[PDB]
Amino acid sequence: MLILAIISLITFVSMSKLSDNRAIIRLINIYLILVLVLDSFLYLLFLNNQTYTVMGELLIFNSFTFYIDMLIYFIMIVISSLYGYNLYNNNLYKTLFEPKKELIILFLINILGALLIVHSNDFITLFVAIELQSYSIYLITAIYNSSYKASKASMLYFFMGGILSILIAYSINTYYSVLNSYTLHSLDSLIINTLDLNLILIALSLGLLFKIGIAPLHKWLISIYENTPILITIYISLIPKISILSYLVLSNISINSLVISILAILTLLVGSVGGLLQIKIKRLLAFSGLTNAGYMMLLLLLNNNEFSYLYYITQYSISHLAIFMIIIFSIYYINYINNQYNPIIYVNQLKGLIHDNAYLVLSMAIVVFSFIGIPPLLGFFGKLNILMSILNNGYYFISIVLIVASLISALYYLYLLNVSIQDKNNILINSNETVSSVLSYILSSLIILITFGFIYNSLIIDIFNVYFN
Amino acid sequence: MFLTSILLSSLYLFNRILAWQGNVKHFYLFASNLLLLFIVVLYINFNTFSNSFQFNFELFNSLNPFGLSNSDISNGLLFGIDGLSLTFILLTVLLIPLTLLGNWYNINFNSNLYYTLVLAIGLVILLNFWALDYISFYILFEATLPLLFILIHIYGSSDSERASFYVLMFTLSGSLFMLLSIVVISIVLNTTNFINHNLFVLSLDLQTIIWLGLFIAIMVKTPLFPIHVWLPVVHSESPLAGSMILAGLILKLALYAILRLLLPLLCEAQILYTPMIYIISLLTIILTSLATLRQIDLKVIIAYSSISHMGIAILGVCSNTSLGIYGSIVLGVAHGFVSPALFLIVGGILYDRYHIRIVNYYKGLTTYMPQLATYIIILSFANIGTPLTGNFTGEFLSLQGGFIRNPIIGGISCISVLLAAIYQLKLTNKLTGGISSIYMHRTNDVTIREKFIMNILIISTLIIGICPQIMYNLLYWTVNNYIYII
Amino acid sequence: IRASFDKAEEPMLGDYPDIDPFPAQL
Amino acid sequence: ALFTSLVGASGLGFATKFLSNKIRLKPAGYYPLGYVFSGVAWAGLGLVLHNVHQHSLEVLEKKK
Amino acid sequence: IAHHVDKGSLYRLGPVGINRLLNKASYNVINLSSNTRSSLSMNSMLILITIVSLLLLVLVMNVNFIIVIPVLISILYILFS
Amino acid sequence: ELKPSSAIQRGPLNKGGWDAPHALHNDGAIDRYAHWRTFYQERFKYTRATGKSTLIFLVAFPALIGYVAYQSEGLFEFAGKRRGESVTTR
Amino acid sequence: HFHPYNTLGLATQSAMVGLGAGVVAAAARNSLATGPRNILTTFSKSGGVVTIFTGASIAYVFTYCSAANLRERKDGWNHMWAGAATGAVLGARTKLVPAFIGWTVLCGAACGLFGWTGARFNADRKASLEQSPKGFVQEDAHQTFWEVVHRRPLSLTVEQLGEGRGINAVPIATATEAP
Ligand SMILES: CCCCC/C=C/C/C=C/CCCCCCCC(=O)O[C@H](COC(=O)CCCCCCCCCCCCCCC)COP(=O)([O-])OCC[N+](C)(C)C
Ligand SMILES: CCCCCCCCCCCCCCCCCC(=O)OC[C@H](COP(=O)(O)OCCN)OC(=O)CCCCCCCCCCCCCCCCC
Repeated sequence: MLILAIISLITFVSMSKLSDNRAIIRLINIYLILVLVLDSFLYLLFLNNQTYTVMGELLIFNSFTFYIDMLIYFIMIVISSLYGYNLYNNNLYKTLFEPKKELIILFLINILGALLIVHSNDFITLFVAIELQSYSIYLITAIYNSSYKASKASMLYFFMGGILSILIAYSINTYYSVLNSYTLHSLDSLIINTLDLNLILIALSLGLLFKIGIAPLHKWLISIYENTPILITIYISLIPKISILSYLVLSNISINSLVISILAILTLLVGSVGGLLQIKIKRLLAFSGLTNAGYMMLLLLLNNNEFSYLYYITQYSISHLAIFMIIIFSIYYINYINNQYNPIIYVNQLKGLIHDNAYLVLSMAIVVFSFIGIPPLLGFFGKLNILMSILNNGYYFISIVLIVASLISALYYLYLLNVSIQDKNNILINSNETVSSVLSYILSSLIILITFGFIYNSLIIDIFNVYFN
Repeated sequence: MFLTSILLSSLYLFNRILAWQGNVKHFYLFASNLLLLFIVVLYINFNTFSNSFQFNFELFNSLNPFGLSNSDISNGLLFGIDGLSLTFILLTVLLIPLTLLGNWYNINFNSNLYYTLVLAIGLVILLNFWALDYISFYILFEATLPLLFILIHIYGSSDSERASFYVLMFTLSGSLFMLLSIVVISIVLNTTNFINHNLFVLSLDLQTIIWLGLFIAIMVKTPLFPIHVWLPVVHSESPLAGSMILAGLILKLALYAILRLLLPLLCEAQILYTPMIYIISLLTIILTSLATLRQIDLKVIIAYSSISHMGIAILGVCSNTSLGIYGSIVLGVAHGFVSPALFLIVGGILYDRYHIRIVNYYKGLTTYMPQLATYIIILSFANIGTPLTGNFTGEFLSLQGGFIRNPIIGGISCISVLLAAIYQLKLTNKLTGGISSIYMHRTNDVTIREKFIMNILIISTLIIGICPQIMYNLLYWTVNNYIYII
Repeated sequence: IRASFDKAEEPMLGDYPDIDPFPAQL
Repeated sequence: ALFTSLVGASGLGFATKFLSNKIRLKPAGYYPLGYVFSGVAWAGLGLVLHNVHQHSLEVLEKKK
Repeated sequence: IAHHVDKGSLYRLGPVGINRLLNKASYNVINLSSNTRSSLSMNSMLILITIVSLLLLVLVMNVNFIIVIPVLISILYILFS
Repeated sequence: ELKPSSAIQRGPLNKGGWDAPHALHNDGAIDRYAHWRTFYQERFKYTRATGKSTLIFLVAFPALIGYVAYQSEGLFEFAGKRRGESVTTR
Repeated sequence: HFHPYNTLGLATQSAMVGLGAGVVAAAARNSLATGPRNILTTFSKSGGVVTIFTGASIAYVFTYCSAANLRERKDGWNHMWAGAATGAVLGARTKLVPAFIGWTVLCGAACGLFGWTGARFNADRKASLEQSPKGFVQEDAHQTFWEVVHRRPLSLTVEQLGEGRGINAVPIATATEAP
């Protein structure tokens, strides 16, 4: 039903004016909500890990992928509410947070390309869908074209995505040159013994992984995440991560991988010690993505990782989405707005935040202790259930390096708190205009999932016991 | 419907007291004092004749996520007490109004924040002693640290920032390896539980690995010599209630965790390693109590004193003796009485008045404050191991139990009675005597609230000192429980 | 300066006057 | 129990409406009808999750 | 003890030496991508070194695993210092 | 052209309350002394005296008390004793 | 049991590998740089990388093989001694004594903690929980690693712990019986 949305939408956007664009996104927001509500019941198809293959050995549908599908729709309902709703009714925030005409077009085409990977069985479905989502990230980066940094970032992202698309294509055709086959379904655990498919499947994994931000090739993605504006970057950070990783976690082609294990160690090291002496908030906030994409590369080495993965996915997605939404709200309280596309940059700009909207600091605290892994919060059971899979399966040096990486990464997480709970000379006493009710309810909902979401751990596991076993 | 209507009534009454009174601190005192009444009524209905866990309740079960659960299948979070838990709960709950008392006029700017954080820390360390899973012990073991970080950072000395960092850092960094060991237990046994876990046997090569991860966390939290490092600065730059709740309750929480978590299922490990514990225990009694002598600051001395007393305490735990276990419990409870009174004397009566904690300013406090000097001496002598105070009962039975298991370690462990007296009386005679200091202008005598806190925390040492049998009715099961003499 | 441990403390101090230690009794 | 799950999920909804009022720098009881709105919405999510868990247990019983 | 052991050497393995270690290591790994005027040529030559160097490591590695441990210690030394 | 909005009216932050008069004449020498003593670790450097104390208290003393502790595990009972009865197990 | 090592052969193999890694990293340092650089500044403005790779390789494998040969067993301590030699070579580049001592001690401790967990980045297949016998023993047997029992043999307790402290081959009760 994304197809019908795109086909209806681009015809509808061709006829609307510029001033209509905002309200169009509101429509699409509600549309996606009634694809969650009125169409969820398809989970009843997937009892006892019954898997389907649709369109003839082409798309594989299990309930792992159904959950990834539902997660991607939920986060788009959020991101679409960020574009489609005003923050305040000022003359300021209309020229700072304003959608383009064709923005929601590229959004839905991107989600289409990201779903056709997690649902994918074939390799040409994999390649066409990676190409579709890669074009969409090209154009979502370059759509705010009256910005020097965003155009430079779109060009950088074009060439570095072109190399790692031709590396994937070379790995697919290298796999074809030794097996007249397109599926990893053909592998079926006898062939891997008598066939040297190490170097092929590992090179395929790498060419898929370097697009995430794994650490030998991590600098260019941190540059794109700092150069893009503040609304584009909470989408292009989240979507290729969860799409490409839930591809590679579903098909288990790097087990006992020594190369994935080196790159997981190297990722947890230079992500935690990378973002220490840094002063820009999107930088600081983009090396948090490097370490938390490091905790996934561990699970690639695993067999049977579908609990640790999915729980830590929706953990990172809610925590991610919430900490980006908080520093949208701190823009009213800063004393200095530069750079219209990216209005808050330096992390010392949110300094007096406890004396002006103290419960924004309560919100910020609750989400940032969840990144560290504090046990009343939902981030801790995510790190816990990763640890239960790492220690089960023989990765003992990986585990202590995970722990040292978590301890180093707590420093620049707590730097946000250190800066936020400080004295400020000039405090706000009263504000005329207040924040959007339907948009601040989303942040309150995203906290109450993080705070009081350890409640349902038991229920989820029992539901997890039925539909995946 | 009944227990929901109680909460819908009490939250409404809370909102109304907020709307009409700006502070809450009256309602917080009222709530913590009611918690006292409730826990002592639980003490009346407590059966001492059963080794069992008497008052059990499950939270967050599958079939009932919001509330109590009566099902044939349990995967939530278990809670309940024996005698051994309940003693600390008593020592917990009578401390909780006093810290809520302890800052009744100091904090002016943001009252409701500070008193909410202090009461919330106290409630978390209430529920620490109720827990029965390994995970439900550990979830609340680390619920304290955001509240401690926010408390030490916002309020404190000029150096609030580094102290709040260290109380996150070292405490976290030890607790992570504790979690590693908990995970390795939870994937072998497939059950975290404080009930069954003495029944299971692990391999000696497998107990050999698990025990390091728990023991280095207890090395961090009862500060033994390799990491005894955050303790003086997180005291010396704390506010008052954070320092009291820390040194009265968190250190005894890790003294409880070495009993509850390690001595039941690491027994055959534990015998192979008692000399390593005795190395580190003697070496943290000698070398921290010797570093007390060269100190310029005044809250820092009572901090290193707490290190030396916990170093005495843990060699009764690992003593494999009835005497040592009972002496460690009576030391832990009596130090939880006597030590927050000392942090009051340095922090409440002496930092609220002069706002500088350097020792060199303070001389001849007797001639302008006689009854403060009276306190300073009788709380000094209660700290050393001067008897009829309960601190000596803990020190004596702990040194005796440590002399059982290895006599030569007890021979040099016994000189702690000397080393604990040197710095404490060296501080006491500098504060008590001399011509009154030219730097200090004369201020008020000790008020009624401070004398109230002091009188309670001194009677409660003297009752345990005159008769330590008053709480043997809880422990006589749990003194026999942890002993492994084949 | 005069004692040996006072000389052992010398390379640690920075922007501190390093005065002669004399007994307050003598 | 079905009822305690309803009351507690409605309590989660009251918490979301409270925290969303109080980010806005409003009073607590600013718009009192939105407490009812959010409480019934989050209670409905509690309805859905409880019924899915009922059916999953009933599937596990039929495997014997 | 209170100076040379308690505050001297236990802080060098404690919070005062770890700050200097992480300061140096973070300064090195941030200045790793510093030098070039063009980001594109730097990142395009950094994609080359890895798929070269990883492949050479795996050549060394299936023969003997002991002779690749110091190679990785030295790569960590040059990356982080 | 981007300045934070006109409807702020932000005011100064006090800490509130009563100006407690100075009960203490601070000494510059004592304050500089104590600030030098608490922050000693940021100017600590290794010398021969540091090496001597770090050798003897962190390495030599744990090894000596270690050897004494591991040799004397099950040697001594004195629990019920007699003349002519050895007390060492070995 | 074990097999002794060829220190000269493994050392010269590692010396060739470290020479190769030094040449590759020197070329990568030229080509990723600024300023006037030519074909001959590969070993001129090298920063001394080939000395790093060469010395680290030779020292680690020579100390590892020598420590494994004189101890006649292979465990995690040999990685500690070899990592101490690697830290000695890396710490001599900073021409300072307390630096050097720190590099030796901390690199040796880190490499010993590495070599004690198996000295492998990846997992071992037969040693992990998932591929090993677990749970209770089904009947009475030698309880292997990862297995739980209810009661352990007392003869094993006397053999593993000792005959000393509070521990005996006969319980203290039936050692004192009236007949
Ligand atoms: C009328 C329909 C209402 C529309 C509901 C739409 C929801 C979209 C949201 C997606 C992400 C939010 C997390 C949802 C968790 C579902 C768990 C599940 O059940 O997941 C299980 C297993 O999960 C996993 O592996 C781990 C995921 C763990 C989630 C961690 C977050 C916990 C806190 C939030 C959950 C509790 C909040 C309840 C508040 C009253 C499989 O998924 P399933 O196939 O059983 O899907 C169920 C079909 N349901 C949605 C229609 C019922
Ligand atoms: C944020 C950290 C993460 C939080 C994870 C843990 C969440 C804790 C949430 C607090 C709620 C727990 C306390 C209330 C649950 C117990 C209420 C109860 O009814 O206990 C039932 C128990 C037996 O009752 P029953 O079996 O039904 O038979 C009755 C026959 N007369 O009756 C009894 O045995 C008496 C039970 C006494 C319980 C004393 C607990 C002391 C602390 C109470 C306040 C706790 C609030 C802490 C808030 C901070 C959060 C940690």
